Amino acid sequence: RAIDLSRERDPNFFDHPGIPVPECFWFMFKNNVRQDAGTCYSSWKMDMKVGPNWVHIKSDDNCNLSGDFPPGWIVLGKKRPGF
Amino acid sequence: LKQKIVIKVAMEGNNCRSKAMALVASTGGVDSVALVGDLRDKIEVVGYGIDPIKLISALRKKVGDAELLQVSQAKED
Repeated sequence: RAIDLSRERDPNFFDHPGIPVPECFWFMFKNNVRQDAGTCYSSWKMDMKVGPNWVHIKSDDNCNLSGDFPPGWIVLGKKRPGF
Repeated sequence: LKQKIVIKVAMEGNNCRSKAMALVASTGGVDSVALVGDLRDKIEVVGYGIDPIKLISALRKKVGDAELLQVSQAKED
């Protein structure tokens, strides 16, 4: 079943006061089952533990995420409202 | 840049979450701390020159088993 990002509830997040507001939501899946979600910057990168492996996740200007995800896992991005 | 560090902490209830957050907020160079994640089991820390291995050590001894889950830099254009 194609992961349906339109039916994913918002992450539980906090916009930290001393840094820019990040433009993206991310959602982490194992076997197409949501594991967690959060915020990240657009046109940027982050190191995240995805199950058994650290992954260097890149974001494009529209919050599309890419990385070398371990088998069975993926992290998908969406632009936040207003961004 | 500022760093953002996310740590998963074994935290039994809302008071243990309170205590892990108090411990982190007291740490050298922490600008801001929040409890995040679908299960409200992740501590997100933002600051300049935070020592993530010192921070994990402190949590492991005083609060609960802890796993580092994210390290990133704050984007400044």
